[PDB]
Amino acid sequence: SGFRKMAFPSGKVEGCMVQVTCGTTTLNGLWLDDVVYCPRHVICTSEDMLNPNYEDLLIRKSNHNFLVQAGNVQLRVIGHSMQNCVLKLKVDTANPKTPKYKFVRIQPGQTFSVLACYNGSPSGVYQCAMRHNFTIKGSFLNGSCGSVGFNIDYDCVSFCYMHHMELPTGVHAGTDLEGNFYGPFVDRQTAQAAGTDTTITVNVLAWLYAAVINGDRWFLNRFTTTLNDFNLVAMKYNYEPLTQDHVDILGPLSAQTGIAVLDMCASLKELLQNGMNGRTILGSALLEDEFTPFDVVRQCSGVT
Amino acid sequence: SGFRKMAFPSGKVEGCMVQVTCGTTTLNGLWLDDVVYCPRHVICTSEDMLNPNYEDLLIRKSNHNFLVQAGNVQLRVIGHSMQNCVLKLKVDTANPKTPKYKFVRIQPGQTFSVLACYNGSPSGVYQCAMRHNFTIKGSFLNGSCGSVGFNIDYDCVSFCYMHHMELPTGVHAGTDLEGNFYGPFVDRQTAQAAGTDTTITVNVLAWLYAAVINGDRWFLNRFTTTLNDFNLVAMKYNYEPLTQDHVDILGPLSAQTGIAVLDMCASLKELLQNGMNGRTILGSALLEDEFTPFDVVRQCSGVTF
Ligand SMILES: *[C@@](O)(C(=O)NCc1nccs1)C1(NC(=O)[C@@H](COC)NC(=O)[C@H](NC(=O)C2CCC(F)(F)CC2)C2CCCCC2)CCC1
Ligand SMILES: *[C@@](O)(C(=O)NCc1nccs1)C1(NC(=O)[C@@H](COC)NC(=O)[C@H](NC(=O)C2CCC(F)(F)CC2)C2CCCCC2)CCC1
Repeated sequence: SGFRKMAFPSGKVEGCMVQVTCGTTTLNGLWLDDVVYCPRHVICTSEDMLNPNYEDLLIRKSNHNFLVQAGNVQLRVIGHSMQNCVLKLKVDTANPKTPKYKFVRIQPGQTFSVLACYNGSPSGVYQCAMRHNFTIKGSFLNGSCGSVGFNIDYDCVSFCYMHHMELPTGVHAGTDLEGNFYGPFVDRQTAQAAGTDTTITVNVLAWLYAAVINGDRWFLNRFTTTLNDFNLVAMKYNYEPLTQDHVDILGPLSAQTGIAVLDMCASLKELLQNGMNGRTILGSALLEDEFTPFDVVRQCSGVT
Repeated sequence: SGFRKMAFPSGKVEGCMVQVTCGTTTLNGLWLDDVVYCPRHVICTSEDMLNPNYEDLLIRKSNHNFLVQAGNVQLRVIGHSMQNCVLKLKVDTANPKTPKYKFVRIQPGQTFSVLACYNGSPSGVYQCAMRHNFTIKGSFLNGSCGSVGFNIDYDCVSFCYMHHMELPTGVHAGTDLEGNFYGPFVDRQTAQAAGTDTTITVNVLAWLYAAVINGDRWFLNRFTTTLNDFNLVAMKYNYEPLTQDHVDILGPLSAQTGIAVLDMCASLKELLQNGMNGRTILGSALLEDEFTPFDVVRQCSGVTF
């Protein structure tokens, strides 16, 4: 038993991290088969990033201008192309450590592991959720752009995030691996700020099921509610509206515990209205919203 | 910026995890060069574990009784011996991806990354602190025994924990890699329970420094205190007594922020006596005590491996 925020083992992604350097700009890249994927702003000086025209800046670059290092070993770039906000550097050597992989665009509320990297080398690994304002609450310093977020399922690594930047509130923004930015953000030093954010209701409910499975059950009230009545309360606390699709993805947890989703909703409604009364749930004094239903299922069942 | 509970990259340890199966008992082992290290109770049936005679149970076993699998490749056992609660299985093939490593015994308050594993396959990675009652608060299911905890210290993987068991309050117990159990615990189904625990004061202070480094300032005050006056308050809240050694290891964080340790102690005193003002610190509504001072330094400076 026990419930912890748990990252995927990072070794499969570690084997793909490289350093990419253009003049005075160094960042991280992702080496899969014979392509290195990295943020396109590697071709910018810091002054270029104030107002870049990427098409023009990339005309000005040759393959030689890209120094790609896998460890201390140089990989020769033999082509370069841009896809939205990502650069794809073709190299002369296919990564022998390439895992089976997919590129996926994730949805608000979904979680993933971040392997935070500097100069192509890993610092550490942690879980993040895509927030509804399309930011994540990570831990990133200068030089971390190009670090990736991912999920692993049995053999397959699904890459879903590539880090780009930090907004002035200290939260983090980036793209999928096709180079499209989550949210209304751009890869330029120009004013942009995170929108308002909601609490991820379906995740809070998943975490309450995690608590029940691990024997933390004081908040269960054995009452029930309707979806409509729950959402009227939840809206007052800036919670995301709960839909029947959310009810369905909680299905495996409702199945395992025998507690109806709407019963858990009644317990959550009372926690919102009354607070926790100096008690904790799974060691927390706030209602945690960065565990998905699948995170709970798979941690509680020991997958892979 | 940002501050997260951050595990070490796990790939160096992943390449060392194997499955060890003896009859009806399967768990995880650690394959370094030509030796696999695993909990000795792999040689026990669940019935044996009620009252095991480990020296007798070991001598009854042959090399053939151990099936060791590294992914899909079987590793033939060519010798076996026992050190405390750890079994060492000599194998015919050396692990070609053995990291530079050390077996270290950690002290209460120190943290490590746990690579949770089942059937020799890693499931996830997360940080744990060794509590003062010598348990850890992890996430472990049946089959997780033999999962290891570790730190990376420059160029060296320092293995410090091998998981054994869960106590009835849901906390977790295990050994170092020499097979000695942290705490007064034994590898047998006999009655044992976690003792009283304290909050790890030096880690709370480190985390408050992490918060200042990341731009929090609301809990800072103009006051300072002494070690003895702080400990009078800490005692009332079941905090570990702050020692001068603790003050010393907080030196680098005090240096970076310019805030003296006993100034930060006066902030912590006010937080304990008056609460957290309905506010969160680094996303927590409680005072977090599972970040060491070096955990703060390594995360805030971007140390890589
Ligand atoms: C890289 O982008 C990087 O490390 N990004 C991720 C970071 N996470 C936390 C801090 S940085 C590189 N950039 C930098 O290290 C950094 C300093 O470069 C000398 N520059 C930036 O991060 C820029 N960011 C911004 O200007 C912010 C300002 C506030 C905002 F809201 F407007 C958003 C942008 C660049 C980020 C990428 C787009 C252009 C500006 C490491 C070399 C690149
Ligand atoms: C292995 O020990 C293991 O997985 N241990 C770690 C666990 N963490 C959370 C749950 S288990 C193996 N054992 C089991 O999976 C498990 C079921 O085996 C059929 N057996 C045990 O965990 C035993 N534990 C106990 O009897 C408890 C009871 C309460 C306590 F406080 F007394 C402590 C021991 C064994 C643990 C190791 C020592 C002997 C008993 C996977 C096959 C081995």
